[PDB]
Amino acid sequence: DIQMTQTTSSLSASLGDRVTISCRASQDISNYLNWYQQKPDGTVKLLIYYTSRLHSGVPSRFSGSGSGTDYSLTISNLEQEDIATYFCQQGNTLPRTFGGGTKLEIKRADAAPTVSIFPPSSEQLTSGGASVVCFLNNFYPKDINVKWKIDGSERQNGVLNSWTDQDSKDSTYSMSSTLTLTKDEYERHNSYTCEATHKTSTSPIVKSFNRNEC
Amino acid sequence: DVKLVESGGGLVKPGGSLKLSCAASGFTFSSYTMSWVRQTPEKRLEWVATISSGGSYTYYPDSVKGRFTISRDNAKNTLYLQMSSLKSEDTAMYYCTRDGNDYDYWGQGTTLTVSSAKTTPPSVYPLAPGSNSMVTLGCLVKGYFPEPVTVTWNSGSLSSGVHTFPAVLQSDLYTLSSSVTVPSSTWPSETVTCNVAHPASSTKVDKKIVPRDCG
Amino acid sequence: VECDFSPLLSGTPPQVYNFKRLVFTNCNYNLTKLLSLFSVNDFTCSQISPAAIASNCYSSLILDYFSYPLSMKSDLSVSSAGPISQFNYKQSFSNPTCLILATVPHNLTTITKPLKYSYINKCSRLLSDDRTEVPQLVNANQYSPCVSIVPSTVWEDGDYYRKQLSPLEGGGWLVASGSTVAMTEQLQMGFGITVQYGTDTNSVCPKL
Ligand SMILES: *[C@@H]1O[C@H](CO)[C@@H](O)[C@H](O)[C@H]1NC(C)=O
Repeated sequence: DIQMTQTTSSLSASLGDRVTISCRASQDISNYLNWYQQKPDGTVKLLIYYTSRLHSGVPSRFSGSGSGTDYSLTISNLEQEDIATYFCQQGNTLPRTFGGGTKLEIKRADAAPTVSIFPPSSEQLTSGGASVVCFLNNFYPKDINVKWKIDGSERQNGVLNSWTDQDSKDSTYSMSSTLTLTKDEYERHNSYTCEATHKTSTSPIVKSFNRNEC
Repeated sequence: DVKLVESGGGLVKPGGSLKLSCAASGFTFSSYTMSWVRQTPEKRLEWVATISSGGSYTYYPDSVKGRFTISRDNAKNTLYLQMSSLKSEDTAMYYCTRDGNDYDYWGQGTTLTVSSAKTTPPSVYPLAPGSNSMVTLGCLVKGYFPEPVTVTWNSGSLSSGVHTFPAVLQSDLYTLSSSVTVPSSTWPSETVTCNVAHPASSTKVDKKIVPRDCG
Repeated sequence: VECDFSPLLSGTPPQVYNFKRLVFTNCNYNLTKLLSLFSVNDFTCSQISPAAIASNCYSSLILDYFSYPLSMKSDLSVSSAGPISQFNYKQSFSNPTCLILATVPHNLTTITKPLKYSYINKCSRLLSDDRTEVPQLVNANQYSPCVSIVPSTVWEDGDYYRKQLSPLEGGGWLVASGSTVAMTEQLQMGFGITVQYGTDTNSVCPKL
């Protein structure tokens, strides 16, 4: 089998930048190399076929290059919609094989997270479950830290987090943080605090609520 | 325009079988060689099978051969992928692709989960803010299986300030939340509702976001 | 098998802005073998240790090498503004990386020396309205866009190089200035290592 290696798994650049993605093959595939774009919604489309030829419908800013075992994809004049993951693929010998992929992050201005906190709904409490949810929405860069506090003390266990892919439109990232405990234990406390630590500020964004004060 | 539509994906027990279908339009189907490419949950793309235009034969990687059967009905413009002796290393999004010297057109894909775990309906809990020109609501879709679910707001109408968080899998059950931000003016002035569809359990529940009746 | 480092040993090494990149998968390596052929002056890593990077398994290993005077050791830190980190060379800040400053000894004879040391002191885009100069900071694991207009070796310190860009690229100019440092008695080099972890493989491992 021919192995397909992409030098990097991730890359980031500014709008208008010229971006290059590199691809190495384990043996001579005679320019039989294709490039694919997968957007955040999961849709895949062909960009370049046979090293350098532009697929119908793909704008001129995309281009390809290379020979032998070393090949490249280039995006000049970076545009918002170019947020996607890019794959190479060799067509010399069976089995057809893909590179592991390169994700393209498009830089933007620093942005502080929007922080929302939600109490358990009445529906969930009825069935004995107690999930406390905190949203950290639309911030940049993607790195962020969440800390939970229950009546003043830090809770690490029982937390489930979830991150969005880079937003195709505003180029931001968002995060969800849920602390699940039992109904019996949730009722044994009053204040639940959600702290978001982001490089945009030295002080964490704090959002809390009271169970009885409702 | 060339169009590829996959169907037939689902939750399957290990060792079991499942036939996928792909409806092709916008080109002479009998003229092109067709292939299946799957994307694992690890986002790894793997060639699965290809079949000739005719197709006087078919080609598989060893990792799938003897169990998978790619086939073609040129009269009815469909491609098939008969799977058998299914493994957990078969669970992936499966894409119908048009082929030749490259996969120049891709379908949206259909998902396959190969698990011994049981189908479970989702519980949908409203996330209204406790008691700004924008306001953020949410829904908590707890304890469903398998993937995927669909979440929309006001039947698609609200799409601007929407992002649905990826599901988190824990103890054979998925949980995700969706966040929607609407101006403070239409809430609660105008009805905002989350729509959760779960085709695997044929469960679809609507949850109106009602302000926290906090007395 | 056997991660080949031979391309490093022969010929004249490039300058910092057009660093040579070797990429290794599916092979066995010996880091301590290569570095012994050199006179190592500095060996600093981030998110990993010098002892570990010589003895771990990876899915991929990236080895960059170039000519670089030991005197500008300071300008390899991401800590500094520096023309080098800003316009010439910036490693991945997410994966483990090492930075090695060595001198080729008298007994390493198969490497040739460049006439001098060259680096980019300035890379910018002069916009359509010929007012706004926009500096072009090099992205991680990327070459500067000015590699296309700066010669493999800078002709003379303080040289400006310009090329007009197309409307597709957004018009205007690509503008770069180059700096030279006098060649030293023995060639002073720099090595950038980057390692990656992935699904598979057990591809890059030290040979035994
Ligand atoms: C090269 O010289 C260094 C020190 O100058 C010495 O440690 C090494 O053994 C020598 N190797 C060869 C092959 O001459």
